[PDB]
Amino acid sequence: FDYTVEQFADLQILRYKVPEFETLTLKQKELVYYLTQAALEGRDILFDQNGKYNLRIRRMLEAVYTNYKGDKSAPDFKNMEVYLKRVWFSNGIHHHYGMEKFVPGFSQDFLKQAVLGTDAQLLPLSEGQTAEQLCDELFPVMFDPAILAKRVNQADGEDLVLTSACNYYDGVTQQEAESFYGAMKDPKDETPVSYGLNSRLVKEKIQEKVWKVGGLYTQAIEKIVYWLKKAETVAENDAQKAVISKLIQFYETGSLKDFDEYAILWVKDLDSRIDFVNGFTESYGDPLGVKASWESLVNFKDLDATHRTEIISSNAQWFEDHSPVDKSFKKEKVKAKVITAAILAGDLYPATAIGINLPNANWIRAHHGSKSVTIGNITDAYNKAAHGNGFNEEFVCNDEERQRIDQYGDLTGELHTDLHECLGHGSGKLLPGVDPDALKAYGSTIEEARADLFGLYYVADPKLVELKLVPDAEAYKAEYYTFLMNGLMTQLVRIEPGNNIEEAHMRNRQLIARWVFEKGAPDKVVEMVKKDGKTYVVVNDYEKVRQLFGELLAEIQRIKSTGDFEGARTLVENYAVKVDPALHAEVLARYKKLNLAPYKGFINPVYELVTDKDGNITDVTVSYNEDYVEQMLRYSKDYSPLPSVNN
Ligand SMILES: [Cl-]
Ligand SMILES: [Cl-]
Ligand SMILES: [Cl-]
Ligand SMILES: [Zn+2]
Repeated sequence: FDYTVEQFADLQILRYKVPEFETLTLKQKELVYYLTQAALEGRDILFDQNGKYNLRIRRMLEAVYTNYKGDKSAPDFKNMEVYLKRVWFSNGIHHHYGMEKFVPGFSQDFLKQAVLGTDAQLLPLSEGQTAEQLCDELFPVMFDPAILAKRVNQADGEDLVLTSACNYYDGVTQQEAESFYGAMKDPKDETPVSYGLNSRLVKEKIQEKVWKVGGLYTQAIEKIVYWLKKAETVAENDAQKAVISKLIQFYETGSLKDFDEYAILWVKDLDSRIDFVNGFTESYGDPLGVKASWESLVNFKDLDATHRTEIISSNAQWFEDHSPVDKSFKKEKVKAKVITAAILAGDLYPATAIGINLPNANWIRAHHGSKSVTIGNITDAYNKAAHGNGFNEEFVCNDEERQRIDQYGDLTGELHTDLHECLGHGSGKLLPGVDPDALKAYGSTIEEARADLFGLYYVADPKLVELKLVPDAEAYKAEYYTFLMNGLMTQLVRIEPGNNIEEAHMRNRQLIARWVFEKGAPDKVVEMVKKDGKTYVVVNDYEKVRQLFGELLAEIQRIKSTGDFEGARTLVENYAVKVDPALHAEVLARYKKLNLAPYKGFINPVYELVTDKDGNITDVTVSYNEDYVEQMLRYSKDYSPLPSVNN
């Protein structure tokens, strides 16, 4: 199985497996199938939300790309192909992370000739429009760097609504937009709807054009609703069926009270094996933070992985009791499901998340609860795709370590994460009267260090062999080596030339690693050595490293529990911030030679329904033999119901 698909620009395309899909019942597979169809119909929605020209530009390049009869080896065509592939990755003409608009690496004359040589019937022309007019429309949008430069703008002294190419507002200023929603809000509403979540705000009166059946985007929403109605007929139980039924109504009415009702039912549906997301969910695509991008995920519970986190959870008190922290900081009584993604769509595709924490409505989270999950097969795909990429070959000090990391690194890294997330933050307590914010700007860095150290100290414990979480007592050394190598050295690849460590998690890792390095130095517990001008991290006593991790854990627990700001500051400023310029440049030059793309995204598997003569389903199969170009072209042909212009 090949986890890697292709690489272009600053992007690498991967694939993921859907483990245990074949173990589901046939009816369960049917429900997954329908939900995945409901997911795939939404792709055009996100494109349009990210820019009113995106569907035209996508469809123009797509018509050129698939019918081109010219020299496909020529640089103009190759750069146009890269551009289109970036548009597919980013669901628009702007960088999926940076928001800046892509720079075409091909000439306008080339595109003009390519467009004119395409059957005009195949171009996304409006009625009565010519190919020349479509180019006059789109070429400034594509080629002029000053036009629609950012998909989301965060700058001051600018009208962020007009300065942002996203398509949630049309002909409305930022002050008009914020005022509309500032006025609509009711402070006294204890169960407030998510004002403005599902509409374009336009001036036509400032009014809302709601995304719903019979409204804006109805061509795609109608298809989503069709497949959801199919899914409704094969629900696993009545709770999940009610979720599906309410979600259909929300799409049919556009009512935001239906959305809250749906979200309440969704949080109550905690038992079902299969779950999904399908809606306008997160609001980061909007510079005002009001409108939500469309996304979808279909999934089923990863039983084995969830069981492992439940083993960790149910032993919370054992880890607390045996902790190396001072007894006065220990909780006397102290008390994370994993899901398998079946398909990704909308703002989860192809660039996706490793965890989902929903719903967003605070009053629903407070009174009814929430679902917070991690996506095990996406995390695993990340890990598997990295094997053999050249990184450990370049930076690991010797072949024994490389062999131990290849064998155990993935397992013990994820286990360390599980310890950090399931127990590390929950462990320990403040002393009476101590302000939780006593560490001020250092609080986040110290708190993440504390949880990481809890995980590091315990990933090495023999208890974990007994508990059947690690297969033998040496496995932890893989995680120990990579944590110290990343903390002292290889995370510098994320720092720009001439800068220091800024982000809290990067700081907490350098903090831990540099402290252990300093404290172990008289016994050469950890060394940094050069061969042929390259630096390597050398670990000489793994047992002493565990003891040092424990000593720093105790010290950091004391800092937090007593509110020791000066202690926090001392640790952060002395260990966590300063970058050695020579090491930084050395690591970057070694890293850039590996040609590793900084961003990843995933293609989906392909599901097929098998029916009999009458059409009764007899099986549902999953396949992985589709690449990036194939899947994008197939989605644009078969899962692309929106008009090119949505006005
Ligand atoms: Cl415009
Ligand atoms: Cl939700
Ligand atoms: Cl490697
Ligand atoms: Zn954390």
